[PDB]
Parts: sequence; structure tokens; C-alpha cells
Amino acid sequence: SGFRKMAFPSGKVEGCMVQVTCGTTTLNGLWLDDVVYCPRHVICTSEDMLNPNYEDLLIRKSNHNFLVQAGNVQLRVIGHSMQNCVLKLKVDTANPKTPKYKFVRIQPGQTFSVLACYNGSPSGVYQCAMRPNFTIKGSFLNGSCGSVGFNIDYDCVSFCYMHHMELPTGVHAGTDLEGNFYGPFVDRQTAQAAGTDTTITVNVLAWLYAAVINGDRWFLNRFTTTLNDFNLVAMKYNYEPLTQDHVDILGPLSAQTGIAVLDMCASLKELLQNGMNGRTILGSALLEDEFTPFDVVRQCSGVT
Amino acid sequence: SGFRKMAFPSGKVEGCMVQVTCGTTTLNGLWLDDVVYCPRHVICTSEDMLNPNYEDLLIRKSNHNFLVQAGNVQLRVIGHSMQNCVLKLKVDTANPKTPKYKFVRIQPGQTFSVLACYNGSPSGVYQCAMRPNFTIKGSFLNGSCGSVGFNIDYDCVSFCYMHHMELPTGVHAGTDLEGNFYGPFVDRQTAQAAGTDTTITVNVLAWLYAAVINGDRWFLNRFTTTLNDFNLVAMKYNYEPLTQDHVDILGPLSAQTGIAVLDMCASLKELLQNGMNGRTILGSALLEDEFTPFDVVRQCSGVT
Ligand SMILES: COc1ccc(Cl)cc1CC(=O)Nc1cncc2ccccc12
Ligand SMILES: COc1ccc(Cl)cc1CC(=O)Nc1cncc2ccccc12
Repeated sequence: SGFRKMAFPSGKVEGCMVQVTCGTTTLNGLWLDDVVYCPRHVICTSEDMLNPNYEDLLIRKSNHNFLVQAGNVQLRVIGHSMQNCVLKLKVDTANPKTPKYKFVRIQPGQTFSVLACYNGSPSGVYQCAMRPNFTIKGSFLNGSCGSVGFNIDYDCVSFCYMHHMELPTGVHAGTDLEGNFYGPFVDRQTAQAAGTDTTITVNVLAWLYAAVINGDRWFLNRFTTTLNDFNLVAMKYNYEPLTQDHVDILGPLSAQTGIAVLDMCASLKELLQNGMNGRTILGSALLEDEFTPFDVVRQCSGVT
Repeated sequence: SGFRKMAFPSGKVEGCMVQVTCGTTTLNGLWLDDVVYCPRHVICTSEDMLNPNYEDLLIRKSNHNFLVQAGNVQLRVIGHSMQNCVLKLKVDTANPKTPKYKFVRIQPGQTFSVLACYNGSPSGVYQCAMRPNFTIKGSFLNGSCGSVGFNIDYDCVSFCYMHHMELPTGVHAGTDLEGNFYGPFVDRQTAQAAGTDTTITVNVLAWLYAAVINGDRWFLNRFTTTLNDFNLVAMKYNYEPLTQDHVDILGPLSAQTGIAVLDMCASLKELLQNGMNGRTILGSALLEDEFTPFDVVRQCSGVT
């Protein structure tokens, strides 16, 4: 028992982390096969970060300008291209440590592990979620650009996020591995509206199933609700509306505890309207929405 | 900015994880050099776990009885010994993936990363702390025994914890890598008093310095206190008494924010007496004690 904000093991992703320097700017790159993926803002100095013309800035650069270092060894760049907001630097060597990998675009509300990196060297791994408004609440500093978010299905690493920007609001913005920004963000030094964020209702419900599994049952009540009534409450408390698909996804956790999904919604409804009353659920004094139903089943079952 | 419950990267420790079978019991082992360290309860069946005579149970076992598997390859055990509550299985091969390592006994209140493992295969990594009462609040299931806690100083891995027992209270007990149990625990299936746990005051203060660094300043007040007055409050709220050594350790975070350590104690004193009032500090509705001052400086500076 016990419930931790567990991240996937980062070894497979550490073997791919390289440093990419371009001019005075240094950041992280991801080396898989004979290619190094990194944010395109590596070609920018501080002045032109206000409104950069990346097509124009990339034209004054040639393969010899992209200094890629895999730890201490220099990688020979034999090709370069811009795909959306990432630069693809083809290197003459394929990463001997390339794991089985996929590039996937996750849905808002999905979770992943992030391996923070500075100068192509890792510092830590933390589990986090893609907010409903496509931002991430990461822990990132200058030079963490190029740090990736990922998932691991047994041996395959599904790379879902490359880190790019820190919004003036302290939250982070990034892209999928094809250079597509999650959310409305652009790679410019301009204040950007992240939009209204909500609470991922299905994940909160999943975390309530993980509490019952792990002994915390105080919030369980003798009530039930409908999806209609629940959503009236969920809108007021700025929670994502619960759909029938969410209920079906919660099927396995509902079968493990024997607590119907609308019965769990009644517990959530009461907690939303009354608060925790100074009590904690899984050592937390707030409703946690960063554990999807798959994470709860995986952690409470033991998927390696 | 941002503050995450960040764990150290687990790659160096993944390369050491092996499966150890002995009879019907399978658990995890740590392969460093030509030795595999694992909990001694691997030699127990379910019946004799009530009160086992480990010296007697180890006598009916020989090197060929310890099935050690490094992924898919079988390791040849050429020697075995019991050191306190761990078994040291000498294997004819030295782990090609052995990192620079140390075996250290951490102080209560110190933090470390845990790589949970089932059948010598890792599943996740989470950051946690050694409670003042020598227990850990981990996320562990059956077969997670042998999962290790560790710290990483640039390239050296300081192994501090081997996981052994789950107390009936849902909290976890384990040993240092010399087989010495942290706390009063024994490796028997008997209910064990974990003792009164307190809040690690220095870590809460450190987390308050990490909040000010990351923008959360609502809890800052126009008051100050003395160590004497603070400790009167700390005892009532079951917090560890703050010593002059704790204050000196908080020196760097106090110099970074310009907020005296007794000025931060006044903020903590007021939060302890008034609660959070429905507000959050670093996305938490409770005072967090699982980040030491070294972790806060490391995360807010970027130590790789
Ligand atoms: C003005 O810098 C821009 C503008 C636009 C873009 Cl696309 C990228 C950057 C670089 C960036 O935001 N880096 C950082 C990402 N995370 C955290 C950071 C913490 C401190 C400083 C920079 C941090
Ligand atoms: C009765 O089992 C004993 C007694 C004494 C000792 Cl020394 C070791 C064990 C094995 C053990 O506690 N394993 C587990 C460690 N963490 C979490 C566990 C969750 C579920 C089941 C076992 C879990």
C-alpha cells in the first residue's frame, strides 16, 4: 500500500540526452537513431527572442554551427531541418542506447514523466500532467529547454513532450516530438494567455479509488448522484464535465472496490461542497487530479 | 520556476536491479561489483515468517538455491553470507553497469529516491523521506522487497535504503545496505510499534523558502520569533524542535530570499496556529516536510 506521485524509470531516456549548443545558446537535445531533436529557439540569441523569424535565422546556420555533445563526445552533424518548432539534426552516428520508441501526442488530462536536464545532463524526474489548458506545471530553470516528457509501455518509450517555454505566469509550455505546440502557445518572448484551467475530474475520481484501495475511506458516503446532477456541481467548481467514456474508463477501479462510479461522484460532490474539514486523503489536503485511472491501476497492481 | 517532488534519475540504479529467487519466494537484489545484496527474508516461506530463525533457515540453503537473474541472464552464485538482515550473494561476474557507489546510513528527516521493483524489473521512481520515527511512506506491493533508496552526488550513487517490510499500519520499514534496520523494526510478521512521528521542521521551513523563491508569498508576515518561543509552538503541533544547526543549514536559503530564519519561523508559527485558510503553498494545502534545504537549493539552482 501507499500512494506516491511515481514517475517512470528514466534510464531509457537518460541514454538519449545530449547537449546542443548553437552560438552562445546551449540547451538539451534528444538523440534517437541518427537524429537529434531539440527546440528551434536554440538558433536565437536573447535580442531576437522577442519576435524571431526562424526561417531567416536558420538560413545563417550550417551543420558545423550545431554543437551536439553526447556527454563528452562530439557528434558530427551531417544534416539539419526545421519541423514546426523543433530542429532535426541528423548526426553521422546512431545512438547505441536508442530504446524502442514512439512519438505520441497525449490528450489534455494525461500524465507523463519529465526528465529535467541542463547541458544534456539529467537532474531529476517527476510525474506530472498535461493540464486541460495544454500547459504543464513543471519544475524548470534556464537551459531546461529540450527536456522531454514520456511514458513507458513495458519496453517502448512513448515520447510525448519537449519542453520549450516558461510563460510569465510561471507555468510551462512545450510541444509534441513533431514540433507542434500543445495549446495556443508560440515560441516568442511575449506574454501569452494560457486560458482557463479546470480540474481533471476523471483523475480526481481515480485518486479517490486509489484512496479506498489504500485504506482512506472517510469521504465515502451513503449517497449517489447522476451524471447530470454531478456536472451541475462540476461546472460551479471548475471541474471537467464527466462523460460516459470517463465512467467506462473508471470501470476497472469501480470493479476493484465495488463502489459504483456515480457513488464515487457523490463522494466527490460532497467533498467539493464541504471541503476536507482539515482531514487528508492519501496524505493530501486537496483533491489530486494528476493520476489518471491507468496510473492508479498500474501503481496499485504493479506494472513493470 | 515551479516546485516538484523530484526524484534523482534512476538509470544508474536500474543497471544494478536483479531478480533473486530462493525456493518459492522471489524478490529484488542489488548487483554492484561481484555481489548481490537482498533482504534475508528471501530464505523464508510464508509459514516461518511469523518468527524465523534465519541462521537455521540459511543452513539448509547452498549457493545453487539462490537463483539470481540479471534480466534474462542467469548469474552464477559462488558464495553466500548473512550480514545483519541482508544476504550477500557473491556471483562469478561483476556488474558491467556498476556505477561509482557508496553505502550510507541517512539521518531521520533526510530524503531519497526509491526505485520500486518487482521481479528485478523497475516500475517507477518517487522521492520520499525517512520519517523521524525511521519508517518510510512508500508505495510498495508484494515482491517490492529489495527495492532501494538512494542519492546521487554528480556521478556517485549513495545507496541508503533497502526495502524489507510493510508494517500492518501501511507504512514501510527497511534497512541500510549493511542490513541494519532503520528504527526498532525486526524482519518478523508481527505487528510493530513504529512510534510517534513528528513533522520535520527544517524541511517545512526549507519548503517555505522554496515557495518565496517560486512566487508564493502570502504566508509571509510582519513578525519574528525566537528559537525558544518557536519550539513552544513546534512541540504543541508535533514538529521537531528547531536547533541552531537547523538555522545554519537554512543559511543559504535565507541569504537567497533575504528573509531571516526566525522571520520564516514566525510565518510557520502563524500557519501552524491559523491553518492555510483554504489557500495553497506550492500547490499544496498542507505544510510539506519532504524537501530538505539541500533539495530546495538543488532544485531551485539546477544541480545535475
Ligand atoms: C524568454 O525565453 C524564452 C522565450 C520563448 C521561448 Cl520558446 C523559450 C524561451 C526560454 C525559456 O522560456 N526557458 C525556460 C523554460 N523553463 C523555465 C525557465 C526558467 C527561467 C528562465 C527560462 C526558462
Ligand atoms: C508478511 O510479510 C513480511 C513480513 C516480514 C518481512 Cl521482513 C517481510 C515481509 C514481506 C513484506 O512485508 N512485503 C511487502 C512490502 N511492502 C509492501 C507490501 C504490500 C503487500 C504485501 C507485502 C508487502
